[PDB]
Amino acid sequence: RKLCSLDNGDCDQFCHEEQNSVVCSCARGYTLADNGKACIPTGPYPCGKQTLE
Amino acid sequence: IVGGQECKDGECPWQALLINEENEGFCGGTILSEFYILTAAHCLYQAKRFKVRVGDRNTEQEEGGEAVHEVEVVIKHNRFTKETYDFDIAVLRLKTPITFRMNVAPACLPERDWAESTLMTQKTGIVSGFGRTHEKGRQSTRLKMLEVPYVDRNSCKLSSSFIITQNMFCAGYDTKQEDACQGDSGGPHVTRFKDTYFVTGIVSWGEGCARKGKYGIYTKVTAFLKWIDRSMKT
Ligand SMILES: C[C@@H](C(=O)N1CCC[C@H](N)C1)N1CC[C@H](NS(=O)(=O)c2ccc3cc(Cl)ccc3c2)C1=O
Ligand SMILES: [Ca+2]
Ligand SMILES: [Mg+2]
Repeated sequence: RKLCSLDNGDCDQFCHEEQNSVVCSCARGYTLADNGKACIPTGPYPCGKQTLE
Repeated sequence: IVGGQECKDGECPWQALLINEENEGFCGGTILSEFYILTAAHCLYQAKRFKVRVGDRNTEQEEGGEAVHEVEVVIKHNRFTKETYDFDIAVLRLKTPITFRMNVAPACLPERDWAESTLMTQKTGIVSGFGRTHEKGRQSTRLKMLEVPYVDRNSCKLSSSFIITQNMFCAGYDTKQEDACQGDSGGPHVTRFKDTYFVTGIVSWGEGCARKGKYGIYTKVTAFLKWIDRSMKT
């Protein structure tokens, strides 16, 4: 197992293999962090999260 | 939902409920955005005039987090057929935007390839709704959820008395007494990935509820991701 096949390529969300390298991305309403892997909610009530307040 | 457990506070915020003229739920839906609901095409023939309720967990009393929305446009897939239940999908545009709050939030739409290789290969998904708690009983006054194993495509084909098309998938248990049921139709099937829930199916049909040798049949959301995107713009 290599790239996206090895632990989702270390991505929080979507993983794509572009020219033999991992590329991560996020659902609408999130922005990719500076590390190019984590997904950061842009505002309140982002999709897919159970509500706490 | 047969078996499973109650959705606790904030646990199933993407659940929507279609209510008839008497303010009684007859089907479910999934919140996709402030203006759009995902549901089943076959739910549209189960009532003439209907509205959408969000934020509810107990239909016996109004605690204050519930909100009702009228439907502006009904977008039914032009290929739905009552004979096979193929293309069992619809999108609803609301007149007023949903206010996200405790128990009210959208589920995430995944990308096609990643969803098929990574979400649908997980051990389980989660189904939820206000439907019956037993095949012959009354509808549940409490919102319930249930973890359902993905079922091998070949095994499902062998078990079914009706054709399983490429627009459908199977989930649930061979003999264990847990399944979706009447009234749950149109509701969410979601898959968890790192504490984030993505829509993976729509409650569609079953030969009764939780029968031996029988599974639950869900509309495969990945087959309709482009169609959904197009419906949310026009
Ligand atoms: C076979 C199918 C039927 O009559 N069909 C489908 C095949 C084609 C045919 N024209 C109609 N049936 C039989 C009756 C049943 N209705 S139900 O209310 O018990 C029901 C509804 C939705 C369900 C969803 C899941 Cl995931 C699991 C169990 C469910 C039970 C139902 O849907
Ligand atoms: Ca209530
Ligand atoms: Mg069974």
